[PDB]
Amino acid sequence: RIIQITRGDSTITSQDVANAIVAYGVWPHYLSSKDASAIDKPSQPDTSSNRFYTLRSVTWSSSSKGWWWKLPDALKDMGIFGENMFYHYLGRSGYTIHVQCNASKFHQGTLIVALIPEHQIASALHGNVNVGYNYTHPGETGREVKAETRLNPDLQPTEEYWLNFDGTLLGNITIFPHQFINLRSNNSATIIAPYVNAVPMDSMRSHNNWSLVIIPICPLETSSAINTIPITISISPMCAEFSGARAKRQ
Amino acid sequence: RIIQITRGDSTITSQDVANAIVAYGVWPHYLSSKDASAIDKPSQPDTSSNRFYTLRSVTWSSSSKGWWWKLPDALKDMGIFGENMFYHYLGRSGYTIHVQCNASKFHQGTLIVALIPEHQIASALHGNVNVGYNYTHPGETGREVKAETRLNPDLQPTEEYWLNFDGTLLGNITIFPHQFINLRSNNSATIIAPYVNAVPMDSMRSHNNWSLVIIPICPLETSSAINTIPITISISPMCAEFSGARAKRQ
Amino acid sequence: RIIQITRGDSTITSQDVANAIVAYGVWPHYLSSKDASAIDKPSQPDTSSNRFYTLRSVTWSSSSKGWWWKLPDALKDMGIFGENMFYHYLGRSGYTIHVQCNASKFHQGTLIVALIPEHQIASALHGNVNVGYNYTHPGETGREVKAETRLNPDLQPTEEYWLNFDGTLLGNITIFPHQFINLRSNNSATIIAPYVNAVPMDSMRSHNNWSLVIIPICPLETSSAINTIPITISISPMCAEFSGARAKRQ
Amino acid sequence: YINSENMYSVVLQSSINAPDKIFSIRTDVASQPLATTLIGEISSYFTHWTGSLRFSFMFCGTANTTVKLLLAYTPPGIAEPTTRKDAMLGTHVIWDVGLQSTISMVVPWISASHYRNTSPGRSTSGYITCWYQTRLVIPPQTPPTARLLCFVSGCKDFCLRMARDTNLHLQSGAIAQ
Amino acid sequence: LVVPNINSSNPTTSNSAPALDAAETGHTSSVQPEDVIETRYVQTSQTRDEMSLESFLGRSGCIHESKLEVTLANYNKENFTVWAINLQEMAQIRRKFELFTYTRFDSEITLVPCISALSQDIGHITMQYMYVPPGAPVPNSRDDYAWQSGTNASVFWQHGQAYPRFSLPFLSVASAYYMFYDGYDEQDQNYGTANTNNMGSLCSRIVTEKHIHKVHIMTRIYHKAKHVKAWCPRPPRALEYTRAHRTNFKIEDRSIQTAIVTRPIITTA
Amino acid sequence: LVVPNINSSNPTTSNSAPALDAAETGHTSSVQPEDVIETRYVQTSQTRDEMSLESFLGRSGCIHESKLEVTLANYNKENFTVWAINLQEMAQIRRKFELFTYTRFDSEITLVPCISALSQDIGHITMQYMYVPPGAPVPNSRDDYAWQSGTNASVFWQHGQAYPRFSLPFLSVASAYYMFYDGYDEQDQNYGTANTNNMGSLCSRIVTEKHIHKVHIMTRIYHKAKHVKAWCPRPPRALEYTRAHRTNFKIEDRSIQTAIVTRPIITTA
Amino acid sequence: AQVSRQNYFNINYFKDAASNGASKL
Amino acid sequence: AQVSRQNYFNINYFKDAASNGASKL
Repeated sequence: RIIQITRGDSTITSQDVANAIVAYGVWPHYLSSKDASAIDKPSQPDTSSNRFYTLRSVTWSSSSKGWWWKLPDALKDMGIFGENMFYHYLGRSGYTIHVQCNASKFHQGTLIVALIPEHQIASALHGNVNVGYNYTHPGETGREVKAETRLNPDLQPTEEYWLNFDGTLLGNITIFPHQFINLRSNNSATIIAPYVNAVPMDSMRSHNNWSLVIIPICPLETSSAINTIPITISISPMCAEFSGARAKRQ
Repeated sequence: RIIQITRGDSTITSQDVANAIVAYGVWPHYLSSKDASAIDKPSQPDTSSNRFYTLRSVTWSSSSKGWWWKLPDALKDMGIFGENMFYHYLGRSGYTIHVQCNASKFHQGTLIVALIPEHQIASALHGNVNVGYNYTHPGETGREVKAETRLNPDLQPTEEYWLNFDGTLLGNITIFPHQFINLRSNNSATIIAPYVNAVPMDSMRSHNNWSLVIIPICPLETSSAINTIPITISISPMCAEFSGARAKRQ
Repeated sequence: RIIQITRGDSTITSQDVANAIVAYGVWPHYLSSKDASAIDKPSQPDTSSNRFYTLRSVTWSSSSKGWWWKLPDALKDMGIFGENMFYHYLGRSGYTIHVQCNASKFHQGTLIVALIPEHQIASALHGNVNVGYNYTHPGETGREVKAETRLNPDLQPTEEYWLNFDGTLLGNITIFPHQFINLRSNNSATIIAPYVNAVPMDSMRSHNNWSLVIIPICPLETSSAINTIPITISISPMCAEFSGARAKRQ
Repeated sequence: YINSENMYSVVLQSSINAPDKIFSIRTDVASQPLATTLIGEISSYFTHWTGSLRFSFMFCGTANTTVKLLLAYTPPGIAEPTTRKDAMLGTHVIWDVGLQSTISMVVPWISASHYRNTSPGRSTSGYITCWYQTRLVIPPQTPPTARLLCFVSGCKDFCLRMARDTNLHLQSGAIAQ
Repeated sequence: LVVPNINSSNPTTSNSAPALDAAETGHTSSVQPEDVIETRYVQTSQTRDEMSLESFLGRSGCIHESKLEVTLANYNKENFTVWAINLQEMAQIRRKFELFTYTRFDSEITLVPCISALSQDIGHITMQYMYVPPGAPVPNSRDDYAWQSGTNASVFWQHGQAYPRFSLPFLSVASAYYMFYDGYDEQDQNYGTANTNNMGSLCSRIVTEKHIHKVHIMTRIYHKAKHVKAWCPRPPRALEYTRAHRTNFKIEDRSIQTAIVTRPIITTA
Repeated sequence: LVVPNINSSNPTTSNSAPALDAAETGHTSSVQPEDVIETRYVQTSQTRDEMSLESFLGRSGCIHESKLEVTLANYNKENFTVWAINLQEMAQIRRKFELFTYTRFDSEITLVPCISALSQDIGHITMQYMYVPPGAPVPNSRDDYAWQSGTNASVFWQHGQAYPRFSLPFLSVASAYYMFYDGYDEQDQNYGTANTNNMGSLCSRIVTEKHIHKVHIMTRIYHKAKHVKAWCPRPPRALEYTRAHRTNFKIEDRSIQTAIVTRPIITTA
Repeated sequence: AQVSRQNYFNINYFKDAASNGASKL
Repeated sequence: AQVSRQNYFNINYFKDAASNGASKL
């Protein structure tokens, strides 16, 4: 159960992992002349951006409740990817994602990781409300789930993780392409996806065409004084493309 | 007019009988791969249970009114057959049945024997009532018909034999596979049947997939001091099968 | 070092075991027309009894001394197998046996398991004595070995495990088909055997045609507060057959 | 556990020398809790079902830890078992918790009729039942605990009929906008 | 499907003679009419096709009676009905099927909706029906969300519209409908068809909103079995029905006056 | 489209065994039923065709409720309605589509117009509908010139006429309808389907001129998706709806009582 | 083809076969 | 041609193909 990974300039491994299911079996690819909408020959940064980038350390505990991100927004700051995104009205990209989560032989607990589509998050508050841009687009900073006092609550998404933050049951979440970090089974987990939309390419900053969720399905523990472990995620964009070049987006 | 019979380990004869009509002409057989519902390779006790077993002596008189049984329940105590039935959620079996009823050349009277299907017995009492399990499932002890004082009458079946205990006319009962014990015609009578249901196999203890009726159509008499004769019935199950093994049923 | 096992309806595995030696290499089979004594076509319950059944939990400690069973008596209560045995004067069957004995990576100790033939147990007391039926036939309840006060001692077998309870040296016991539960080597152990006798089939309840022994050759220990581990054994009969059907044996 | 992840999970007790029952469930596809699974909901959208169900189970405890466990099925017309040996008479699997993560096993289709009704009223399909085949053994100073997660899906055998507007969900009044 | 012709039969006698038999065999008696009549040859040539099952079952009849009043005071609550689907409460149809162990068929279903005025007019009226298979959420109210029907067979009628109909295929989880059953649901109550014959229910409900006309709606519902098959005939019902699923016939404060009629002496026709 | 048959499976054990797996892979678990049952061969031969998308989506259901009162005092002004086209406010249909990322279909559309009398009669009545695609001039008045419809799909019903229907082809500017969306119209409000799902509106209006009968008109509007296609399944809605476009579910002064029901102990079925 | 008992051609047109509800002998 | 699952011929007649709204598998 060993893998190595190589994209654009950068490489990844686990020597205790079971291979990704490729999302729907479709290995990532560029747009087709048969399906395209945009007229130009689009921007292929290739190796300089279909390469890995990784998020700030989250860390977790038995008390922890969940984390997620929305893409491409979660990668808006990833140099070439980030600006090439911000300077175009449109683009498209798939992703290779690996989540890094080693423990000792002496830990238990499990996370589910789900790649998830439009994942249209429900409000925290009841009634005539909807989610505000700052929170739907948390950037690489992401949304960890917490017990208390998130301001502007009327525009906040719900914290209700076991309702998938949208009023659907968890545990059926395995309907999406998914994996488990299980500390016995593996030390890491991986998933890869092509581009997807109802449209052949999309307004990157305006719509998170993919999203990624990680949930503490089983509580972290060990008897060791190292009561907590970080998690980090690395992503490479795939076949990344951009079209309608103009100024940098604000 | 002579026969011998041999099933599983045990043998039967009459030298004053006319052969059974096979029920609908279908000689008994196991389930088919073309028709089956249950997934396992099912339990074939074969010789150790597709063999004869026989009921306690009933006895009859000019005053007697009728007797019947419901199958497989009437055979729940027949060793291998009985337990193999009770330990499975499902099974199926046909039957060979012979009724033993010799008299002298100097007796008259006649019984009709009818094999009968689901034979859904009517209540004794009027109104919002139905038959209780203890009585639908009399075991090998069976239901003789009597004039008086059967307790729990609200849950008892009717005693009304000439209404076939269901509000249908007797004498049309020859619609089913049937024979007569007629003391001139024969000294015994016989019938054989395959399995039957709307289903390819059935919940044995929960549903009497076959039933057997014997009725004093003409009163027993002789001038001899032997004013009464026993009747007994022997049955072998046929192609008997059982599926969904678990604990013994209560 | 991984196996899966499937008999009659039920399945078993270990993912830390070394395969059974088949006893004398003879894979189990039905009787032959060339060798048989009994005249009937015998009872083949097949899937409904050549399937697994398992014994009550024993548990062991550094202080523990041994356990054994005698077959078929140890399985007299295994539904279909048990009654089909009790209702026939004769039968025959081989067995597949697996013993379940997982510990942590942090335990030591070892058991020898020996399948053993007629294993004719010696008395506890000296002189003109022999073993009483209640003890030779302990049923599924089996014989654990204990330090004290077993009543009717004159009819008890000896407790002397290292003398194989018959006045033969242990450690030569590997003459029989055998395995070790060694907590480093494996988490479970397995053995399978055909039928055997001087006779082509045998009086099941009257003679334990096979027997099974498990002995604490090396004392159980761990530093963990879980100072003891259960053992359990599961058995499927093999090619099981029965002949001379009559009433249930007492 | 309901308002949380924990209703998907069960906790095991390495402290216990016993053979006894860990859990049990029905098997009728639109019964609680199974109805709440996505196969459950799809079955709840339907009136007839057929074919055998896949079930799967991960030993979510500490990697250093060992056990073997009994997962068993009860063919109905009978009470849900009360000894491990009862379940051993049912169709069952004993889990060799090897390096590999998961045991997976099937309730065989043993309906009298080729289909069964998706929701029972006064009716039954049988039971899942779970037992300590060995005791669970952690090595010393491991957490005195373990977790198990349980999965189901349709086998290749599985099918449905009589699509019906599902039991599972209710609308009261007007859906506001 | 036809009878054969009948041949001429020669007047004869012989040691061979089939007129004698053993009815006790169970087999039908000495079969042949030419045996005891010196017949002329006749083209007996009358078809049995009206006697076919796709004829005798295959004529429609009424099944049930969906009578309703349009309540005003809570129009939104009350104005719907539900009926447990069975062939067991209209005698003629019942007796067609109370003739076998089991039967299988596809079903013409036909609706005869009728509006009766308790007021000077009826206006336009529209009416819903739904097949409620078991474990569909049963409508509780004339305003229940259960009137939405994404997959349930629901159908509409209104004043001046022709009679609705649909083809319903053979439904059972088993091969054929139980006409009778000999046991229980596994914990031992509801003996007989009340176990096996859980088809669920038909339903109806006024679709027009609250309006001033006090009215009764009555639907007579009809069915014909076609593409029929049937299984082991069983004797006809001798006496009045009583209890739908149950074969009960001993009625309260009553006696068993069957279809048989007595005569003064058996030597008088 | 059918399941395979199931073979006979020999009773065996071996070092090879597939019953174990890593569900953590994301792949579905050890697939095969013959692995742990010594089966007989069975003609497992039950079609999945009712389970097809052109079945499950491809049954009609109600969508919306066009209730109107005929106002007298300005008959010419008020007596029309407009509704924003969505599949998001009748739960059953909503839950069919709230099962995917995207779906595409052609649409049977069916109209169930109903007249309810608040007066002694209704007389003849005729009613207009119009599909108002966005940027058509929305009718403001029952007398608006916008009732003229040179190219808008407008259609008529009247008392005693059969139920109107039309086929509407798949509409979207994109390949498929968004069942969900993860962002905004480009200046960042209306998060989710309220961005993408601008189909415009249906409309209705009484066509008969001013008349004495106080009446309510109610149209139940129905649709079935056929020639369907669907895109990446997603988990079913667990709880009551709340806010059409928005996935909101935490209702005011209420708690999250899902379809899951509790029991006293997990060792009791 | 034509009707075997008869002198004319007529055949099914409604969609799903069970829905016909009219059988030969 | 005739219906593949079946024993009869029936085919479209309404004008524009999308408007049919009834598909094979």
